[PDB]
Amino acid sequence: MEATLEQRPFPYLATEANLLTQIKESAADGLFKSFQLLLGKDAREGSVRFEALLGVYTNVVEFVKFLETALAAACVNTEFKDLRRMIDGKIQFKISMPT
Amino acid sequence: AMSGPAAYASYVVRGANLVTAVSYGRAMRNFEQFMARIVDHPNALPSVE
Amino acid sequence: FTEYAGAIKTITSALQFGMDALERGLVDTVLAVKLRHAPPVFILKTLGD
Amino acid sequence: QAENAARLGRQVLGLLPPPTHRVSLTRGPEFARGVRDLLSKYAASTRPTVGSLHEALRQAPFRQPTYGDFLVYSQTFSPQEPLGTFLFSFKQEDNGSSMDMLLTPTSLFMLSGMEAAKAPQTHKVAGVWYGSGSGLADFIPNLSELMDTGEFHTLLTPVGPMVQSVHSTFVTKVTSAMKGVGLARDEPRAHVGLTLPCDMLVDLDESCPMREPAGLNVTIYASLVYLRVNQRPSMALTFFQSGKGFAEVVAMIKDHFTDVIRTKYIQLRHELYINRLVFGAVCTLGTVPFDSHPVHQSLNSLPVLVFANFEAACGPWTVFL
Repeated sequence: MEATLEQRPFPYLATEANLLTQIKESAADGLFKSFQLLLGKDAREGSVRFEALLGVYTNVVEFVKFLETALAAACVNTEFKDLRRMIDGKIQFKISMPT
Repeated sequence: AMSGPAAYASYVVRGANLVTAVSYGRAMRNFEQFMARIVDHPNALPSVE
Repeated sequence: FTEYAGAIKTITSALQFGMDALERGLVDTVLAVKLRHAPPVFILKTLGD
Repeated sequence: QAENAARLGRQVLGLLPPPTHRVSLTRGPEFARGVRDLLSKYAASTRPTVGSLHEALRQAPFRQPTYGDFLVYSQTFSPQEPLGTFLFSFKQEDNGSSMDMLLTPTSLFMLSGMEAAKAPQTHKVAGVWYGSGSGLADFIPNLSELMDTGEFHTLLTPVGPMVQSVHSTFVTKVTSAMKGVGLARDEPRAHVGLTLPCDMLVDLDESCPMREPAGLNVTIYASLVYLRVNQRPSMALTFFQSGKGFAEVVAMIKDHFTDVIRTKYIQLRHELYINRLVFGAVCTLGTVPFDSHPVHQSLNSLPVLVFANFEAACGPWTVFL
């Protein structure tokens, strides 16, 4: 990005030394780049104008625990530390049937 | 019956916005709030409340 | 500082994303266990009597 | 002023190759505590944080490429480039103390002299970086005879992508990259990828699907084809992007260049010169990781692809036909 000129009404500062000598020649043959002439009927501070940010609006993901869903009433939850160690689980039922 | 505001909300640019508004050509809604997060609490996560 | 502390916010929000995409894994697979063992009404109803 | 020198105490002692793992036996089993990067399964918690895993991120693999430093005439290397082009080191004879000749693929299109319709995009762009084709032909007077007997694919050594180029009026310095990911100079903490013009690249894997397996690897191949146009010998350089392995693509490149084989070899029913039988060569420009999207760009227009995470690994030239 090349830095450009702009006519925005800066709070300019004054220097003790002058500038004005040999400027009229230097507009015709370029001593320096980035210059723009201004005649006295239009040499002023321009009306300041802008655009704006009005907000940065961002979603927040509220996490939903499995234990605090009401789905978990259909399950029995046990914290089991080392589950990679287990091979197989097994539950045994014994049903007696009277006559 | 209902209840609400009677007047419009206010948004005028103060001196902190006006330096950016003249020079940089941009302004920003509630510059004092952006200062509370970028330079004052840079590791505050964006919460809801 | 605000590049550093703006980088520690990104990596947590990438990693809070890590855990909370796995808590959805519970609610997926538990519901996926139920549907494997869920026959419809018209099959099971007359077996109920 | 020594605070500036205290910075070099930090950065140089922080950036070193890791030293050799050597522990005396009288210390005991302390050496097992000195092995951290081989540990690859870090523990997690209910709410993990950076402070729980700042040790986990600290071990990183050891990656440092080997650069190339070339001193080039400012006429051959065009003074403006997109900083990621591919290169070639042409070599004939050490005549000077240190002068080197470098060829971008836009420049090698100008020494070729093929028709405009083979590459309809780069011909306008490569015609404005250079003259009519005699600005570069003055340095190699044998471009008629290097095409006949077919020695041109033996004189190119593929180098890789650019990194940095400081330009002066007569002499242009070129900093190239080999072995992998070149570090970007101007932007800190960035990585220079390899950029090809969209016109020169020819994709190989393209299906409706109407299934192919995935992998970690896809290898860019360079190609260079000897041909004849207007009864004058000229070359043609194309690129390939495929992960099919070397046993397939040699059969696949033959199907791409079917017409070029046929239109040449109509001539040799009349004259059969054994020097003319050599046709083309294929090098290996290094691997690309899988599923990286090549992103289209636009320059001046000129559309230019880009490959993030490119690594270079040069290979031989093998003569396919």
